Amino acid sequence: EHFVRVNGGHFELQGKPYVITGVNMWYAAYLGAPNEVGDRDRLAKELDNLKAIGVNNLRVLAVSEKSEINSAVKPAVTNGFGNYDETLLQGLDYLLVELAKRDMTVVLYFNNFWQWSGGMTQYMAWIEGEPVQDPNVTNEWEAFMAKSASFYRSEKAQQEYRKTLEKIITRVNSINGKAYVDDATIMSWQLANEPRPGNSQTTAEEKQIYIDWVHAAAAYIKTLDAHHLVSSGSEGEMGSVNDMQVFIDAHATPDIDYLTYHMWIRNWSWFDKTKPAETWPSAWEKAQNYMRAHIDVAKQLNKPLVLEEFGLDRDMGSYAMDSTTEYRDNYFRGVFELMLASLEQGEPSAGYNIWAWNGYGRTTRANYWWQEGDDFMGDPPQEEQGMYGVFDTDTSTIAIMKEFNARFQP
Repeated sequence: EHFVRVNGGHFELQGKPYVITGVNMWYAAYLGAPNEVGDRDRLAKELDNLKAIGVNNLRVLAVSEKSEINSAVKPAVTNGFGNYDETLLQGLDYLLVELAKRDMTVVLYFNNFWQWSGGMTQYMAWIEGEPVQDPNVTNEWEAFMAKSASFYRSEKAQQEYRKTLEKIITRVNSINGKAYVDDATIMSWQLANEPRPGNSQTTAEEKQIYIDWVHAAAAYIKTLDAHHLVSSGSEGEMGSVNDMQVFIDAHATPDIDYLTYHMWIRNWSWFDKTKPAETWPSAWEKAQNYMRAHIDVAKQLNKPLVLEEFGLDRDMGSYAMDSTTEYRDNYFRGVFELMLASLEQGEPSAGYNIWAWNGYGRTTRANYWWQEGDDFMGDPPQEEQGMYGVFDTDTSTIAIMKEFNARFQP
Protein backbone atom coordinates (compact mmCIF):
# COMPACT_ATOMS: atom_id res chain seq x y z
CA GLU A 1 0.00 0.00 0.00
CA HIS A 2 2.28 2.83 1.26
CA PHE A 3 5.58 2.77 -0.67
CA VAL A 4 8.77 4.49 0.43
CA ARG A 5 8.96 7.50 -1.85
CA VAL A 6 11.47 10.26 -2.54
CA ASN A 7 10.77 13.98 -2.21
CA GLY A 8 13.86 16.08 -2.85
CA GLY A 9 16.66 15.12 -0.47
CA HIS A 10 14.59 12.89 1.80
CA PHE A 11 12.44 9.79 1.80
CA GLU A 12 8.76 9.86 2.72
CA LEU A 13 6.39 7.18 3.92
CA GLN A 14 2.73 8.23 3.95
CA GLY A 15 3.87 11.82 3.43
CA LYS A 16 6.03 11.87 6.56
CA PRO A 17 9.83 11.79 6.66
CA TYR A 18 11.42 8.34 6.59
CA VAL A 19 15.04 7.85 7.65
CA ILE A 20 16.94 4.59 7.08
CA THR A 21 18.26 3.08 10.31
CA GLY A 22 19.41 -0.22 8.99
CA VAL A 23 21.74 -3.14 8.71
CA ASN A 24 23.22 -5.29 6.02
CA MET A 25 22.04 -8.84 6.32
CA TRP A 26 22.87 -10.28 2.95
CA TYR A 27 21.61 -13.75 3.93
CA ALA A 28 18.16 -12.82 5.28
CA ALA A 29 16.31 -14.43 2.35
CA TYR A 30 18.48 -17.57 2.55
CA LEU A 31 17.41 -17.81 6.21
CA GLY A 32 13.78 -17.82 5.04
CA ALA A 33 14.19 -20.90 2.82
CA PRO A 34 11.78 -23.72 3.74
CA ASN A 35 14.37 -26.48 3.31
CA GLU A 36 17.61 -27.43 5.09
CA VAL A 37 19.29 -24.20 3.90
CA GLY A 38 16.93 -22.01 5.88
CA ASP A 39 16.57 -21.24 9.53
CA ARG A 40 13.14 -19.66 9.83
CA ASP A 41 13.08 -19.82 13.61
CA ARG A 42 16.31 -17.83 13.71
CA LEU A 43 15.05 -15.38 11.08
CA ALA A 44 12.04 -14.39 13.18
CA LYS A 45 14.23 -14.05 16.27
CA GLU A 46 16.78 -11.93 14.39
CA LEU A 47 14.08 -9.61 13.07
CA ASP A 48 12.56 -9.33 16.54
CA ASN A 49 15.94 -8.34 18.00
CA LEU A 50 16.65 -5.92 15.16
CA LYS A 51 13.22 -4.28 15.56
CA ALA A 52 13.85 -3.94 19.30
CA ILE A 53 17.17 -2.17 18.45
CA GLY A 54 15.30 0.30 16.21
CA VAL A 55 16.28 -1.20 12.84
CA ASN A 56 13.72 -0.38 10.13
CA ASN A 57 15.55 -1.58 7.01
CA LEU A 58 17.63 -4.48 5.73
CA ARG A 59 19.91 -4.53 2.72
CA VAL A 60 19.74 -8.03 1.29
CA LEU A 61 21.09 -10.07 -1.64
CA ALA A 62 18.24 -11.10 -3.98
CA VAL A 63 20.09 -13.56 -6.20
CA SER A 64 23.32 -15.57 -6.30
CA GLU A 65 25.01 -17.51 -9.10
CA LYS A 66 26.38 -21.05 -8.66
CA SER A 67 30.10 -21.03 -7.94
CA GLU A 68 32.75 -23.70 -7.48
CA ILE A 69 35.14 -21.43 -5.56
CA ASN A 70 35.52 -21.59 -1.77
CA SER A 71 34.76 -17.92 -1.14
CA ALA A 72 31.10 -18.02 -2.28
CA VAL A 73 27.66 -18.89 -0.96
CA LYS A 74 26.38 -22.40 -1.66
CA PRO A 75 23.83 -23.42 -2.68
CA ALA A 76 22.98 -20.70 -5.21
CA VAL A 77 19.73 -19.30 -6.54
CA THR A 78 20.85 -19.51 -10.20
CA ASN A 79 22.29 -22.88 -11.22
CA GLY A 80 23.39 -21.80 -14.68
CA PHE A 81 21.50 -19.22 -16.72
CA GLY A 82 17.73 -19.43 -16.35
CA ASN A 83 17.83 -22.26 -13.80
CA TYR A 84 16.35 -20.65 -10.72
CA ASP A 85 15.90 -22.49 -7.43
CA GLU A 86 12.24 -21.85 -6.66
CA THR A 87 12.61 -23.32 -3.17
CA LEU A 88 15.26 -20.70 -2.38
CA LEU A 89 13.11 -17.96 -3.87
CA GLN A 90 10.38 -18.98 -1.38
CA GLY A 91 12.88 -17.79 1.23
CA LEU A 92 12.65 -14.28 -0.20
CA ASP A 93 8.84 -14.62 -0.13
CA TYR A 94 9.05 -15.63 3.55
CA LEU A 95 11.41 -12.76 4.37
CA LEU A 96 8.96 -10.27 2.82
CA VAL A 97 6.09 -11.72 4.92
CA GLU A 98 8.22 -11.47 8.10
CA LEU A 99 9.40 -7.92 7.41
CA ALA A 100 5.85 -6.78 6.68
CA LYS A 101 4.68 -8.04 10.13
CA ARG A 102 7.27 -5.78 11.72
CA ASP A 103 6.92 -2.66 9.52
CA MET A 104 10.46 -3.12 8.23
CA THR A 105 11.58 -2.60 4.63
CA VAL A 106 14.25 -4.08 2.39
CA VAL A 107 16.66 -2.97 -0.31
CA LEU A 108 17.30 -5.92 -2.66
CA TYR A 109 20.42 -6.05 -4.87
CA PHE A 110 20.49 -8.18 -7.99
CA ASN A 111 24.17 -8.88 -8.68
CA ASN A 112 27.60 -8.41 -7.18
CA PHE A 113 30.86 -6.91 -8.43
CA TRP A 114 32.61 -9.28 -6.03
CA GLN A 115 32.84 -13.08 -5.97
CA TRP A 116 30.97 -14.06 -2.84
CA SER A 117 27.62 -14.56 -4.59
CA GLY A 118 29.13 -15.49 -7.96
CA GLY A 119 28.15 -12.19 -9.46
CA MET A 120 29.54 -10.55 -12.56
CA THR A 121 32.62 -12.77 -12.92
CA GLN A 122 30.40 -15.83 -12.63
CA TYR A 123 28.29 -14.57 -15.55
CA MET A 124 31.48 -14.23 -17.58
CA ALA A 125 32.73 -17.67 -16.52
CA TRP A 126 29.53 -19.29 -17.78
CA ILE A 127 29.66 -17.30 -21.03
CA GLU A 128 33.34 -18.08 -21.66
CA GLY A 129 33.32 -21.68 -20.37
CA GLU A 130 36.29 -20.97 -18.07
CA PRO A 131 36.37 -21.26 -14.26
CA VAL A 132 36.26 -18.23 -11.99
CA GLN A 133 39.63 -17.30 -10.51
CA ASP A 134 38.95 -16.54 -6.84
CA PRO A 135 40.90 -13.36 -5.99
CA ASN A 136 41.28 -14.68 -2.41
CA VAL A 137 43.48 -17.40 -3.98
CA THR A 138 45.22 -15.48 -6.79
CA ASN A 139 45.61 -12.13 -5.06
CA GLU A 140 45.21 -10.62 -8.53
CA TRP A 141 42.68 -7.98 -7.69
CA GLU A 142 43.34 -5.63 -10.60
CA ALA A 143 42.76 -8.49 -13.04
CA PHE A 144 39.62 -9.53 -11.13
CA MET A 145 38.11 -6.04 -11.29
CA ALA A 146 38.76 -5.79 -15.03
CA LYS A 147 37.13 -9.17 -15.53
CA SER A 148 34.13 -8.28 -13.41
CA ALA A 149 33.60 -5.02 -15.34
CA SER A 150 33.74 -6.89 -18.66
CA PHE A 151 30.19 -7.91 -17.69
CA TYR A 152 28.90 -4.46 -18.82
CA ARG A 153 30.29 -4.96 -22.33
CA SER A 154 28.76 -8.40 -22.85
CA GLU A 155 25.45 -8.34 -24.64
CA LYS A 156 24.82 -11.96 -23.58
CA ALA A 157 25.52 -11.09 -19.93
CA GLN A 158 23.14 -8.13 -20.11
CA GLN A 159 20.43 -10.31 -21.63
CA GLU A 160 20.83 -12.80 -18.79
CA TYR A 161 20.97 -10.02 -16.17
CA ARG A 162 17.75 -8.48 -17.49
CA LYS A 163 16.14 -11.94 -17.37
CA THR A 164 17.12 -12.25 -13.69
CA LEU A 165 15.75 -8.77 -12.96
CA GLU A 166 12.50 -9.66 -14.66
CA LYS A 167 12.32 -13.07 -12.85
CA ILE A 168 12.38 -11.47 -9.44
CA ILE A 169 10.57 -8.20 -10.11
CA THR A 170 7.58 -9.95 -11.75
CA ARG A 171 7.44 -12.60 -9.00
CA VAL A 172 4.28 -13.25 -7.02
CA ASN A 173 4.87 -13.92 -3.33
CA SER A 174 3.95 -17.61 -3.06
CA ILE A 175 2.89 -17.19 0.59
CA ASN A 176 0.75 -14.01 0.69
CA GLY A 177 -0.09 -13.69 -3.01
CA LYS A 178 1.27 -10.13 -3.36
CA ALA A 179 2.92 -9.25 -6.66
CA TYR A 180 6.41 -8.02 -5.78
CA VAL A 181 5.69 -4.80 -7.70
CA ASP A 182 2.77 -4.16 -5.29
CA ASP A 183 4.67 -4.91 -2.07
CA ALA A 184 5.59 -1.80 -0.05
CA THR A 185 7.85 -3.99 2.10
CA ILE A 186 10.35 -3.60 -0.74
CA MET A 187 11.92 -0.14 -0.40
CA SER A 188 14.20 -0.33 -3.42
CA TRP A 189 15.49 -2.47 -6.22
CA GLN A 190 19.27 -2.15 -6.46
CA LEU A 191 21.36 -2.89 -9.53
CA ALA A 192 24.26 -4.65 -7.82
CA ASN A 193 26.50 -4.75 -4.79
CA GLU A 194 29.32 -2.23 -5.40
CA PRO A 195 29.34 -2.07 -9.21
CA ARG A 196 32.60 -0.43 -10.34
CA PRO A 197 33.76 0.64 -13.84
CA GLY A 198 36.86 -1.54 -13.68
CA ASN A 199 40.28 -1.48 -12.06
CA SER A 200 42.77 1.33 -11.44
CA GLN A 201 43.54 1.51 -15.19
CA THR A 202 39.94 1.98 -16.42
CA THR A 203 39.74 3.94 -19.70
CA ALA A 204 37.47 6.85 -20.51
CA GLU A 205 35.46 4.55 -22.78
CA GLU A 206 35.07 2.05 -19.94
CA LYS A 207 33.86 4.87 -17.66
CA GLN A 208 31.19 5.76 -20.24
CA ILE A 209 30.17 2.11 -20.65
CA TYR A 210 29.60 1.98 -16.88
CA ILE A 211 27.62 5.24 -16.84
CA ASP A 212 25.44 4.00 -19.70
CA TRP A 213 24.96 0.63 -17.94
CA VAL A 214 23.65 2.29 -14.78
CA HIS A 215 21.29 4.44 -16.87
CA ALA A 216 20.00 1.58 -19.01
CA ALA A 217 19.58 -0.94 -16.20
CA ALA A 218 17.69 1.58 -14.07
CA ALA A 219 15.50 2.47 -17.05
CA TYR A 220 14.84 -1.22 -17.68
CA ILE A 221 13.68 -1.77 -14.11
CA LYS A 222 11.30 1.18 -14.45
CA THR A 223 9.65 -0.52 -17.46
CA LEU A 224 8.79 -3.44 -15.14
CA ASP A 225 7.94 -1.37 -12.06
CA ALA A 226 7.20 2.33 -12.38
CA HIS A 227 6.75 2.94 -8.60
CA HIS A 228 9.50 1.22 -6.44
CA LEU A 229 12.70 3.18 -5.91
CA VAL A 230 15.81 2.18 -7.83
CA SER A 231 19.43 2.61 -6.69
CA SER A 232 22.77 1.42 -8.02
CA GLY A 233 24.61 0.00 -4.99
CA SER A 234 27.68 2.11 -5.74
CA GLU A 235 30.33 2.84 -3.11
CA GLY A 236 30.52 6.43 -4.33
CA GLU A 237 33.72 8.01 -5.62
CA MET A 238 35.81 5.00 -4.56
CA GLY A 239 33.50 2.79 -6.65
CA SER A 240 33.88 5.18 -9.60
CA VAL A 241 37.65 4.76 -10.24
CA ASN A 242 38.16 7.73 -7.89
CA ASP A 243 36.46 10.01 -10.41
CA MET A 244 33.58 11.87 -8.80
CA GLN A 245 32.31 12.96 -12.23
CA VAL A 246 31.70 9.30 -13.11
CA PHE A 247 29.63 9.00 -9.93
CA ILE A 248 27.66 12.15 -10.79
CA ASP A 249 27.09 11.22 -14.41
CA ALA A 250 26.05 7.63 -13.63
CA HIS A 251 23.50 8.77 -11.05
CA ALA A 252 22.17 11.89 -12.84
CA THR A 253 19.37 9.91 -14.49
CA PRO A 254 15.84 10.35 -13.09
CA ASP A 255 15.56 6.55 -13.01
CA ILE A 256 18.01 6.50 -10.08
CA ASP A 257 15.85 7.71 -7.20
CA TYR A 258 18.46 8.03 -4.47
CA LEU A 259 22.21 7.87 -3.95
CA THR A 260 24.35 5.38 -2.11
CA TYR A 261 27.83 5.51 -0.73
CA HIS A 262 29.91 2.97 1.16
CA MET A 263 32.99 3.39 3.33
CA TRP A 264 35.68 0.78 3.88
CA ILE A 265 38.40 2.65 5.75
CA ARG A 266 40.49 -0.48 6.46
CA ASN A 267 40.18 -2.06 2.98
CA TRP A 268 41.14 1.31 1.47
CA SER A 269 44.30 1.37 3.67
CA TRP A 270 43.25 4.50 5.54
CA PHE A 271 43.12 2.45 8.78
CA ASP A 272 45.53 -0.34 9.78
CA LYS A 273 43.70 -2.85 11.96
CA THR A 274 47.00 -3.87 13.62
CA LYS A 275 48.06 -0.24 14.25
CA PRO A 276 44.71 1.36 15.09
CA ALA A 277 45.87 4.11 17.49
CA GLU A 278 48.51 5.28 15.01
CA THR A 279 46.24 5.33 11.95
CA TRP A 280 42.81 6.21 13.34
CA PRO A 281 43.29 10.02 13.36
CA SER A 282 44.16 10.15 9.67
CA ALA A 283 41.52 7.51 8.79
CA TRP A 284 38.86 9.62 10.49
CA GLU A 285 39.96 12.74 8.62
CA LYS A 286 39.60 10.88 5.32
CA ALA A 287 36.23 9.39 6.36
CA GLN A 288 34.69 12.73 7.30
CA ASN A 289 35.97 14.20 4.00
CA TYR A 290 34.40 11.30 2.07
CA MET A 291 31.08 11.87 3.86
CA ARG A 292 31.14 15.60 3.12
CA ALA A 293 32.07 15.07 -0.55
CA HIS A 294 29.10 12.74 -1.07
CA ILE A 295 26.68 14.95 0.85
CA ASP A 296 27.75 17.78 -1.49
CA VAL A 297 27.04 15.65 -4.56
CA ALA A 298 23.66 14.70 -3.11
CA LYS A 299 22.88 18.43 -2.82
CA GLN A 300 24.00 18.94 -6.45
CA LEU A 301 21.78 16.12 -7.71
CA ASN A 302 18.96 16.84 -5.21
CA LYS A 303 18.62 13.22 -4.04
CA PRO A 304 18.66 11.47 -0.68
CA LEU A 305 21.99 9.87 0.29
CA VAL A 306 22.26 6.58 2.22
CA LEU A 307 25.52 5.29 3.75
CA GLU A 308 24.27 1.79 3.01
CA GLU A 309 27.44 -0.14 3.80
CA PHE A 310 30.20 0.75 6.28
CA GLY A 311 32.10 -1.26 8.87
CA LEU A 312 35.28 -1.68 10.84
CA ASP A 313 37.31 -4.56 12.22
CA ARG A 314 37.15 -5.69 15.82
CA ASP A 315 40.02 -4.50 17.97
CA MET A 316 43.40 -5.61 16.61
CA GLY A 317 41.60 -7.39 13.79
CA SER A 318 40.33 -10.24 15.98
CA TYR A 319 37.56 -12.47 14.61
CA ALA A 320 36.75 -13.79 18.07
CA MET A 321 33.30 -13.00 19.45
CA ASP A 322 34.76 -12.15 22.87
CA SER A 323 37.15 -9.51 21.48
CA THR A 324 36.45 -5.84 22.09
CA THR A 325 35.11 -3.41 19.51
CA GLU A 326 36.28 -0.02 20.81
CA TYR A 327 37.55 1.26 17.44
CA ARG A 328 34.41 0.10 15.60
CA ASP A 329 32.16 1.61 18.26
CA ASN A 330 33.90 4.98 18.25
CA TYR A 331 33.86 4.92 14.43
CA PHE A 332 30.14 4.34 14.42
CA ARG A 333 29.63 7.15 16.98
CA GLY A 334 31.61 9.59 14.84
CA VAL A 335 29.70 8.69 11.67
CA PHE A 336 26.32 8.83 13.43
CA GLU A 337 27.12 12.16 15.10
CA LEU A 338 28.18 13.78 11.81
CA MET A 339 25.25 12.31 9.91
CA LEU A 340 22.73 13.39 12.53
CA ALA A 341 24.08 16.94 12.48
CA SER A 342 23.79 16.83 8.65
CA LEU A 343 20.17 15.71 8.90
CA GLU A 344 19.38 18.37 11.50
CA GLN A 345 20.77 20.97 9.09
CA GLY A 346 18.42 19.82 6.32
CA GLU A 347 21.10 18.12 4.19
CA PRO A 348 20.28 15.01 2.12
CA SER A 349 21.74 12.59 4.70
CA ALA A 350 18.92 10.04 4.74
CA GLY A 351 20.37 7.27 6.88
CA TYR A 352 22.58 4.22 6.95
CA ASN A 353 23.01 0.45 7.00
CA ILE A 354 25.91 -0.87 9.10
CA TRP A 355 27.91 -3.69 7.52
CA ALA A 356 26.99 -6.10 8.94
CA TRP A 357 24.67 -8.09 11.19
CA ASN A 358 25.72 -11.48 12.60
CA GLY A 359 23.15 -11.63 15.41
CA TYR A 360 22.66 -15.12 16.79
CA GLY A 361 24.84 -16.62 14.07
CA ARG A 362 27.93 -18.48 15.25
CA THR A 363 31.05 -20.09 13.84
CA THR A 364 32.95 -22.90 15.48
CA ARG A 365 35.53 -23.03 12.70
CA ALA A 366 39.06 -22.53 14.08
CA ASN A 367 40.00 -20.59 10.95
CA TYR A 368 36.71 -18.67 10.94
CA TRP A 369 36.09 -19.75 7.33
CA TRP A 370 32.51 -20.52 6.32
CA GLN A 371 31.68 -23.96 4.94
CA GLU A 372 28.41 -25.08 3.39
CA GLY A 373 25.91 -25.81 6.17
CA ASP A 374 27.43 -23.37 8.65
CA ASP A 375 25.35 -20.52 10.09
CA PHE A 376 25.02 -17.58 7.71
CA MET A 377 26.55 -14.38 9.04
CA GLY A 378 26.75 -10.76 7.97
CA ASP A 379 30.31 -11.59 6.96
CA PRO A 380 29.80 -13.44 3.65
CA PRO A 381 31.74 -16.57 2.66
CA GLN A 382 34.73 -14.64 1.20
CA GLU A 383 35.70 -13.20 4.60
CA GLU A 384 36.30 -14.56 8.05
CA GLN A 385 33.16 -15.10 10.07
CA GLY A 386 33.62 -12.39 12.67
CA MET A 387 35.53 -9.85 10.54
CA TYR A 388 32.92 -7.07 10.38
CA GLY A 389 29.70 -8.55 11.69
CA VAL A 390 27.93 -7.42 14.86
CA PHE A 391 26.94 -10.29 17.15
CA ASP A 392 23.89 -10.20 19.44
CA THR A 393 26.38 -10.28 22.34
CA ASP A 394 28.21 -7.13 21.16
CA THR A 395 26.51 -5.14 23.88
CA SER A 396 28.44 -1.89 23.39
CA THR A 397 27.86 -1.72 19.67
CA ILE A 398 24.18 -2.58 19.99
CA ALA A 399 23.65 0.19 22.55
CA ILE A 400 25.10 2.73 20.12
CA MET A 401 22.86 1.38 17.34
CA LYS A 402 19.79 1.53 19.58
CA GLU A 403 20.59 5.09 20.64
CA PHE A 404 21.15 6.52 17.18
CA ASN A 405 18.37 4.48 15.55
CA ALA A 406 16.06 6.36 17.93
CA ARG A 407 17.73 9.76 17.50
CA PHE A 408 17.55 9.57 13.68
CA GLN A 409 13.80 8.90 13.79
CA PRO A 410 11.67 11.98 13.07
